[PDB]
Amino acid sequence: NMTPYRSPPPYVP
Amino acid sequence: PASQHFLSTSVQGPWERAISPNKVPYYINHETQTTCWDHPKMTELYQSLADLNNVRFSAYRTAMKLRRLQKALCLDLLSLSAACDALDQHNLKQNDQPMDILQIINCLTTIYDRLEQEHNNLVNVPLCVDMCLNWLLNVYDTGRTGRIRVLSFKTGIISLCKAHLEDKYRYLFKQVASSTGFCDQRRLGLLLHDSIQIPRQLGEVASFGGSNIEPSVRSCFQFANNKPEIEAALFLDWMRLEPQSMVWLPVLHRVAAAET
Repeated sequence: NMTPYRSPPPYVP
Repeated sequence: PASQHFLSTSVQGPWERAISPNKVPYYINHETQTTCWDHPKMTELYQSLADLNNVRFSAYRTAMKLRRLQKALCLDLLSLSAACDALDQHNLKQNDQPMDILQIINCLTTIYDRLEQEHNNLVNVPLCVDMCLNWLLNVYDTGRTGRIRVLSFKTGIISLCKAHLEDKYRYLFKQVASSTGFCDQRRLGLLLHDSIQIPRQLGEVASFGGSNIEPSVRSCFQFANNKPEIEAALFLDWMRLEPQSMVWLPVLHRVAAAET
């Protein structure tokens, strides 16, 4: 619960 | 994590499979310079489900999307017997307990290896494992904590396997009922809550009574004349009414029998 969605690690060249 | 050697071949071209420091797989696209939790082939399958948005009856629309997903995962090749053999061999029997990404991957690899030795080029193991892991985390681990309950994993795999409908119902009820075959409201709520995540993940939960399954539990018990516990037979009889929270399942079977 809370933070049922979060982004994956950001793109790194 | 060792499984990376194995599953990194599930993706090619400009995609690259990577692992977050929390042990959760994610996908890098070097061409577009983005990252996504979903496997590119899972994304492609989901985009395609919009070609079913014309279907008028919601239970049928949902079943056809699930049928397409079932076939993309090769779960239409999986008997209840073989699914149980894999669950058994991986000691997945405390249903209230968590399984992490590696236990999901291991159990799925046993399933898909066996399917692959039984079917000719229908099953690309690494691809199936990764895509079925992706579906199961989208259904049951939306915030990517890296774990799901054993009952959830059984609900997903059994709901989409090729067993007869009543065998699925019996199996699923047995997973929540007590050791003497009895189900009270809390226990039934356990099953309906795991089951309803399936259509909820396709964005169709509003045609299945919503994401709160308590009203369906109460409806089942009122149907059972308000008795404190129910047994498998009564649950099968209630399912013969195609309760709204679960009607996508029987319809899935009708879609499959209708051929496609």
